[PDB]
Amino acid sequence: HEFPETYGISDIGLPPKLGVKRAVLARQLKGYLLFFDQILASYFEHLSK
Amino acid sequence: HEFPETYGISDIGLPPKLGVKRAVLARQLKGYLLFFDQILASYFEHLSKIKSLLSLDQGPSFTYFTQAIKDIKDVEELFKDPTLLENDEELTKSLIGKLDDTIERRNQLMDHLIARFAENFSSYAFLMKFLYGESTDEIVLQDKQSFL
Amino acid sequence: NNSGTIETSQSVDRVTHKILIDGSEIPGTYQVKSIQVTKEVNRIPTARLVILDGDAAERDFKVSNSDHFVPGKEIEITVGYHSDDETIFKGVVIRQNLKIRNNQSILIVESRDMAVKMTLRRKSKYFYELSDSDILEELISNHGLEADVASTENQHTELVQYDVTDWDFMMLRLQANGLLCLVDDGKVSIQKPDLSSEALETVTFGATILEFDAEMD
Amino acid sequence: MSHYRTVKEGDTLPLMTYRIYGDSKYYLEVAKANGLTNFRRLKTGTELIFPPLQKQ
Amino acid sequence: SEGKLEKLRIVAYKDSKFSDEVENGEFITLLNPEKYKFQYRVEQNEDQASGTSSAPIRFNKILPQTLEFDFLFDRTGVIAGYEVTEDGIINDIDHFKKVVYDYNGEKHKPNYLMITWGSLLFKGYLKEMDIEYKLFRPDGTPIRAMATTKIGEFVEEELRTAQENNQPDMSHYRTVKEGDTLPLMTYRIYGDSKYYLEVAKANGLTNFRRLKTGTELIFPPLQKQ
Amino acid sequence: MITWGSLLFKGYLKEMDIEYKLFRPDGTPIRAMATTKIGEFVEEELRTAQENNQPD
Amino acid sequence: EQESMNVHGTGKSVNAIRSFVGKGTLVWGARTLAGNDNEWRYISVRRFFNMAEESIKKATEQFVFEPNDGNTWVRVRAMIENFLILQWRAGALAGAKPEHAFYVKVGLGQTMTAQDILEGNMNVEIGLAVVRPAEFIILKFSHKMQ
Amino acid sequence: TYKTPGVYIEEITKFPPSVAQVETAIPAFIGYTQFARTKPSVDSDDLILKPKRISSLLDFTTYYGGAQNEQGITVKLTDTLIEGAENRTINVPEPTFKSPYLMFYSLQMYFANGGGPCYIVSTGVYDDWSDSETPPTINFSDLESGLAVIRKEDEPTLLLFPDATNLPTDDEFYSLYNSALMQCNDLQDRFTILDTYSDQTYNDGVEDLDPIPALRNGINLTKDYLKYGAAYYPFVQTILNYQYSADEIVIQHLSYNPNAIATALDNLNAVNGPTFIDAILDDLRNSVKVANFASLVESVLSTLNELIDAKEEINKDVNSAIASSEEDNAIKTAISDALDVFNEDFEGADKIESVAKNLSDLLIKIKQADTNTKVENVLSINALNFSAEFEKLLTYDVNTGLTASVTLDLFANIGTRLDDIIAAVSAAEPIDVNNGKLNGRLLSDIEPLDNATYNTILLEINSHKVTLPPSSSMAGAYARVDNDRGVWKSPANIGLNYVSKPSVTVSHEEQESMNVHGTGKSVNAIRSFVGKGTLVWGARTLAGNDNEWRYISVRRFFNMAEESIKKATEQFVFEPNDGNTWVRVRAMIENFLILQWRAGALAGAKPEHAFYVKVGLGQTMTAQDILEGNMNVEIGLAVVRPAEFIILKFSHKMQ
Amino acid sequence: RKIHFFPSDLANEPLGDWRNFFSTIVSDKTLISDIENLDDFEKLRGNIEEFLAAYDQSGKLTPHLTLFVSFLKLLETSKKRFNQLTKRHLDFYYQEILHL
Amino acid sequence: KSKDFLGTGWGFPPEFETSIGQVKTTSGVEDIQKSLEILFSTKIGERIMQPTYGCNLDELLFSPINRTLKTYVIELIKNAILYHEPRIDPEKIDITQGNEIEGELLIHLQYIVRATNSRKNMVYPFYLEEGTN
Amino acid sequence: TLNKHISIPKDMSSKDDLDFHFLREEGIRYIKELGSNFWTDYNTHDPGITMLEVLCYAISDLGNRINIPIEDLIANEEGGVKGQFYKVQEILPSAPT
Repeated sequence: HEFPETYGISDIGLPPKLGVKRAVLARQLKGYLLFFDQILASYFEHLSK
Repeated sequence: HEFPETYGISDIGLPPKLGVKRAVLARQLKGYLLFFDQILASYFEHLSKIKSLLSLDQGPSFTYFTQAIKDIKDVEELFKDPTLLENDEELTKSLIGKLDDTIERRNQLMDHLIARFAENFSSYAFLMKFLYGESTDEIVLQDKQSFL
Repeated sequence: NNSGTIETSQSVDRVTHKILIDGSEIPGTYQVKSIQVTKEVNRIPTARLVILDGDAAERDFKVSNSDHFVPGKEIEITVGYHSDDETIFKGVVIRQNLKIRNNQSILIVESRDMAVKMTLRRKSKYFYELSDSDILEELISNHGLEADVASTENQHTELVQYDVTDWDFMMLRLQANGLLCLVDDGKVSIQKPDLSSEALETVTFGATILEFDAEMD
Repeated sequence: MSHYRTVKEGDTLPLMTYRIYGDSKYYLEVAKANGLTNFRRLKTGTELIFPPLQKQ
Repeated sequence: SEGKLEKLRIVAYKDSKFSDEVENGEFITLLNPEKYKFQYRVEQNEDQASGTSSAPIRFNKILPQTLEFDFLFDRTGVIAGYEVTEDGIINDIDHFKKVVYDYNGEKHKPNYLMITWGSLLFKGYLKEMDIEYKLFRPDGTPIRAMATTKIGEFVEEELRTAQENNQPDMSHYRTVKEGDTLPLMTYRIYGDSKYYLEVAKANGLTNFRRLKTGTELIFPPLQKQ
Repeated sequence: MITWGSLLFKGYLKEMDIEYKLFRPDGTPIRAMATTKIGEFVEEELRTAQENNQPD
Repeated sequence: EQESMNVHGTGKSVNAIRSFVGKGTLVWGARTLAGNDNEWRYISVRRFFNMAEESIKKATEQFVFEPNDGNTWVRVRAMIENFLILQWRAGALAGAKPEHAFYVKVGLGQTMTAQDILEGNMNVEIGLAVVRPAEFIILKFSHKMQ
Repeated sequence: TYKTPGVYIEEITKFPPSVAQVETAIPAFIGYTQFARTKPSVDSDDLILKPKRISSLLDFTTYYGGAQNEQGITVKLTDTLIEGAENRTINVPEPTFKSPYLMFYSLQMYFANGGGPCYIVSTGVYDDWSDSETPPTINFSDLESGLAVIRKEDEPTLLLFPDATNLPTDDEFYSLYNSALMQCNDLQDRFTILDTYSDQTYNDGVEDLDPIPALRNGINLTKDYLKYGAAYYPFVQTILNYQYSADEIVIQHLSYNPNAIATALDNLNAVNGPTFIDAILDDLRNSVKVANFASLVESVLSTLNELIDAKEEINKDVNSAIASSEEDNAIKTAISDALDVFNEDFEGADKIESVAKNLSDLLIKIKQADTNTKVENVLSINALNFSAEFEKLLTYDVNTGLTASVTLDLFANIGTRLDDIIAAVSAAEPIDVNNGKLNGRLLSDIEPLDNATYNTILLEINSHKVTLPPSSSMAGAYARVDNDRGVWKSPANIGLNYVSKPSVTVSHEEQESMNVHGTGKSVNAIRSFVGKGTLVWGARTLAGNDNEWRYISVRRFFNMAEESIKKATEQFVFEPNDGNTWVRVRAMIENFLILQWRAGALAGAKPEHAFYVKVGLGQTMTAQDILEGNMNVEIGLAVVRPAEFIILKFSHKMQ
Repeated sequence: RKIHFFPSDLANEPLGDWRNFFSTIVSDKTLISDIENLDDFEKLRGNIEEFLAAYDQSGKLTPHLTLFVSFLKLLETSKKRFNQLTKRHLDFYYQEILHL
Repeated sequence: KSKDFLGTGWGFPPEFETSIGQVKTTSGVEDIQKSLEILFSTKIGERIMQPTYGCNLDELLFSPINRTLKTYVIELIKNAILYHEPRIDPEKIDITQGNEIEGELLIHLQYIVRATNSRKNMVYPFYLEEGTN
Repeated sequence: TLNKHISIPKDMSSKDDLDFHFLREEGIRYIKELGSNFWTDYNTHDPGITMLEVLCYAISDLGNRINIPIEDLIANEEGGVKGQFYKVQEILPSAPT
């Protein structure tokens, strides 16, 4: 949620006129970024315990 | 008398067009402020009695004093019983009353004045008890005044 | 004070002053062009007055001829805004100077505080079982001056003053002990630096400063 | 310099001191120089003096 | 009273708050000026180094203002509404000078002036004046004169700081709207984005990366010395 | 910022004169003339980007 | 007490003399003994009319023995209008332009008939709008958040 | 009315509006108000169907009034023990039942967003709730009446209905808007602003419907009507508070130790005694003559007033016992019945309260009787009611020196009835396990008893904000644009005031179907942008695919230009129909249009490319038209259209 | 208890007194149930002193008492001046009347 | 509790309650509105050690209404606010005559409440470090 | 027990996990040491650098919660410390011997 709309990984999505390929690439980036989020989420979770 | 006209507690009153509620609130304020005036009036009153308190002819029966306040527009309505405002002695008994421990305070004043002549009446404290009971306190103060 | 200004009792629209000599005001016919007063740690306070005078058509100087600005007289200077005056300087008149130029003629009068008495004669003396602050009080009282001197812990068994003035001897001995000398309106005060007291006011670059100079080394 | 005024109805002592000296704080020195005890109520025919401030 | 021709007035005052009038200190003209003129000046600092194509400009000061106008005095007898006087314009000019020029021994200075005509209201001091005498009666009584005037502007120092409401030194509050972030709001208030963790600690925020859109925050000032 | 057609200028005011010419009978002005002088402002980060200074 | 001096069922108003703090004794109020009247409640209105009427009356004396016809009627009108236009410029009369401040009407079929010409009468009608004072000030405050 | 010269400060004043001017953004608002009266201080409502011009909220408030107090506010408190210490939780939820009357709130938004003078038509005035869960409803035919009324006014240019979304069905909602679009076409000078029915999937009683698809099916008119309006979506959350009265809010209390009954019972034990009512009951049971009499009346009156106050205190505590006795409803009934009987001595059944009231009125009259006659001082007792009212307390006390012959009396039945109340209340002491001291009491009542809790509750109540349809804010925004740039400038990319956020977030995938759609029924979007806040995005009409009428600004420009020309030509209506008139009509129209061209409304390098006017026989008219009395004028116009899209391209070369 | 109190909803009619405005000073209401008839104030004075200590520099008094108590504290400087009269009187007699 | 520098104080026409032994107080915007009522209800010399507090609007009683007057009225109001009410900025002063006969002048003052704390605002936990003595 | 005036420090420098600029510089230093053969463009339009700055921001958030005082971090929903500590009334007293 910290990235710009241009990247296409936010809640409002990406405009249809930009085509499928760009929408697919946005999906690939979301996958990559989950490697960083799952680790951070663990540390916050550890405080709760 | 030190406040502005806007407050409504001065001699010229408050204009009718402002309504009853504002006139009522002015009365509430007058009531509150009397708690400050009655105390100040007492201190001024106490200066007027210095001559009596230290008199060689005859001292007063009270050691604390008060005054009626009459430069306020409705004191006849503010007080539950206006009778007291006609006599400062009754007002004193009602407002200060017992707080004035007159027997002990009157003796301290008399003893000081007697001491100024290098005299001493300590023995009356017990010698009079072989003659009188509780009534000695009045008798002794009378005798000390006569001595001076 | 965060007001953004300098607090004065009155508007700064009109500056007033008075000059008193031997207890009373100099007559309002004399025109005083300029007044300067200075004070500083370990020095004797001074002041200067510039008075317009002299007339080529008469061949004389009337103010100079008066008995107001004669060496030896006592002078007092007060200043403030809209006649709210306060005393700035007290002392004695010492010098009188005249200056003439093609289109100018003035009188300049100089004065100093009473402490000046301590700078005129070289002396010689033996001191005995005294602390430095007992010595400092003695040197000052010898000239009829008022004093307020911080005490010291040490006591000498003998000390020698030789062929020096009282002012100079006092300065040497006082520094050796970490003290500063403050002279003000006839009183000599000797104290350690006080960095703990409350500030008198705030002076700000973007609001009240006219000029500024500073150095770090 | 010295000054005198006559008291008119509506005058108070701290307001008159402000117009003569520039400050309201001198009202107890004006009352002592005139022998006034009840200065919070002035009577409307009284002539007062206003002495100057001392210089040294 | 739209149809009334208003005439220019000048009143003299004793204090810098303009509340205590000089007695008999009001002048009213008999003929209005044709026009009047204002002047405004702002000064900047323009030092630059050699080899450069532009200078770094810094605001320095706002200089005082200036008003100018001209007057005509005439008692010849052709202007409707007025009478011919035995002494001409002698008392008109003497009353005008007593208001705007003469030294007042009560305040050790000339008078404070307020100038009012219609929409105009100006406070200040006289700087300059020229009076030229034009027509005379055979015994030497003047009946016409022309005057040029220049007025400076006066502001009391307590009123200058109230008009320059000078505000990293004071306290501030805002309400959170949707679309706000904490480092962008910190930049607009302090000039730097780096204070966002001190703003969040002063408000008790733990999840500051998502703000809820009804919250009122405080922004404390920076510490001095 | 001053914009009219092709013109675009950034800076600050240096000088101004305003002269009042016509009035209604009650003293309301209805005509005036103003003369103005504007200086030029460049921020220092933009000066070095416009002077693309390039043996180094 | 003061409210009953200014407004009263009989219209017989009384003006008050009062002491104010820091000012001294002032005159407070300026109404006539017909204080509820729509036209004559103010002193200044009644005094203005007495003045204006006397001045016009004197100005018209020069036409007393003139012929009663159009060549006189026109001269009387011009003169009265000149007096009134000066009073308007001076601030006595109300109105943005003269058409709203005053009027003068003279003429046969307007103010006169055949019988008046025969009797020797001349009828002049004049109307005037006048300025009245402010007595009360009413304030109101409202706010918005920055 | 003022009598003494001076400076007065007043909270409420009337203002002198006076000068009208021609403007293009003038809405009419049709809906319900608190009242509708010409005169600020009369009881009659007489402005309901009389359209009135309002300049600000300051005028609205003096003829129509404010908002209705909400009846749906609930406050709940819970007491629990932590390690022995008490801990109180305060819960104030969002109301589910809200008043349906929104005109007041809508006007606040209109003015906040830059609106000017407007017209108000009331369709009636506010009515009452039936219960805390039953709000009043809106009758469709009231809005139709108001529309028929505004039809006859010439000045209004925009049509809005502040309470349309509270109609019972969507079918009624759509019918109302189709009517408005038809009226706009009949008159040729108005534009309609439309809202959706709801921002949430709503149920029609049969099926769950999506709001944008539902509005599109609802408005089933053709292009000739669709070109006269536009719709906006979603609703917006504002910063306005709800109106309420603290006295009307009841507080629920739950606690670990039940002390509600115990409190009520202790207060009643104090009640049933000599220091509360026996002393009252024992005491209760010619200018000089008037003064003496009047004193005696006042003494009785004062005594009666104390007895009346006593009744009110009893009801206040007994009711908390009833409210708290959740279990064993048999006891709730026993308590309630005992109280209901007690009250009969004070209420209409035998009204002690009216005796006290009547004695007061009679007492004033006898004191004032002295103003003019000895007769009044007789009539007030025997023609009027002093004899009659004292009898209602004791029927014939006068029968003996000691009150006697009390064939009837209003006094002291209180003793037995208080005993019955206490006994019933005491039955609840072992029944009530969960209610605290304040349970069943009013919010205002607690203020003396507790203050920390009271202030906390008020802060929580005021955290709830008002939500509104967007149309009233748009009317405000239209006014701003018309003044800043002109009627030919598009309303889009303008920020809204007093808006925290859109009710819902609309994604790009969704937004494309709002702007371009097979039906042409475009919807403009309200969106939040980072660092900017809420903006209006898009400005198309309900005929959004049309080649001429897809933009709002184009349609509004024409309505304006046509009205102005129409007025200019009225001066020629009864002129001869010949060449000397035809030429004058042309010159005038051309002068109007050349000004619009210089202003930037019309397109074209020079007038020959911007507009034309043709008038003449053989051009626009024939011999038959001259005979009939017709005149035909033909006008063409080239207009300016907005940019919606920006396309960038980059290319490079090597140095 | 000697001063009437006027409620804001009555046309200047009295209803009760000012008793409830000082009820927060005394921690045990027993001692003031008949205060106007007391001849022994030792118990009452004791509770009042506890009150004064408890709220000294607490920041917790209602504003009408805050003024009353601040006023009473300011008056202590008057007591100091007033009680020096006995010395001034004695010195006057020995030095100005008897000239010693 | 963000808006704590506007402060809390006594209501102007102080009212005393009997349901609790307290005097009513005001805060925030309510407090500002009562401050304005006080200022324009008092004359310049009426306060004892505050000889310059209040306004001079009474100078204009019994005078005709014109452009010169209106200009003077506006000046009087603006200066009184600059000296005595630090929490607001005036927005507009509208001066009109609503009566042909009755001697009435109607003045409507509109103003904006400040979001930042003034250097002249004596509110207890703030002036100590952000304002004057 | 009076309220004090509240302000914020001006020396925003700690050289630890709460210092954004410090973290950003260390990030870039590590990148050069490990991957400068392939990734050399460190300008602000670079997606790589953009991701680094986002992560640095997230780290500061974590560090800030770790510093929350113990009284809150181990608090119970209902208050108290029942399962965390034994109180002095319970753990200090001794049976009488």
